[PDB]
Amino acid sequence: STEEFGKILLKVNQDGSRVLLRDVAKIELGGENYDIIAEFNGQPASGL
Amino acid sequence: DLGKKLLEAARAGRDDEVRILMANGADVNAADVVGWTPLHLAAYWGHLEIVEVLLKNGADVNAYDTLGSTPLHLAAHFGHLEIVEVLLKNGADVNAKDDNGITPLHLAANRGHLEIVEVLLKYGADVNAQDKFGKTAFDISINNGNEDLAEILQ
Repeated sequence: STEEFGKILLKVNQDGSRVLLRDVAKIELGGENYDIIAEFNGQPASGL
Repeated sequence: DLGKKLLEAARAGRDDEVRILMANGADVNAADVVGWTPLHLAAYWGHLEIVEVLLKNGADVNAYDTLGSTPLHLAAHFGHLEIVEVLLKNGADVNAKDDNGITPLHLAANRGHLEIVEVLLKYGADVNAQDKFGKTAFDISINNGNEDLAEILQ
């Protein structure tokens, strides 16, 4: 889950506070590659 | 080998066979290799109808395995709301700490079972309760980034 990746502990500061991955990055499910996008009769679509 | 058949029946969810083995007088606190009673297995796999039958024939509700985990730990961890109530109503230790200092609230908070967390708190579940790492059920909610859970524990 994105929630599990978000709370990955990058480091703990000297004052006790801790830097999670969600503090330095946005966590979402997204394509391996965003180059390829298809439309069927001008309507958002995928295909094989 | 009668209390051993009860363990297998309790896990399988065979409501009838448990009552049949109970009539013949099988050990209700018959523990397996890892120290799980029939009540443990029923709580984990979520056989509420069996949990009621076991507790009615005096199944040790505060029975703990070889790592100090009780049926309430399992019930609260795997989101078995009905079983958590039935356990607590039959005098289950809500502040029960395992070998790691983890309580049913810690497990309920971790998996984000918001309903069960409220039921534990209702029966006097210690919110300030820490584990071996000095982490409360609220420290879990902030790290998990749970909005709904964090508001309940403050």
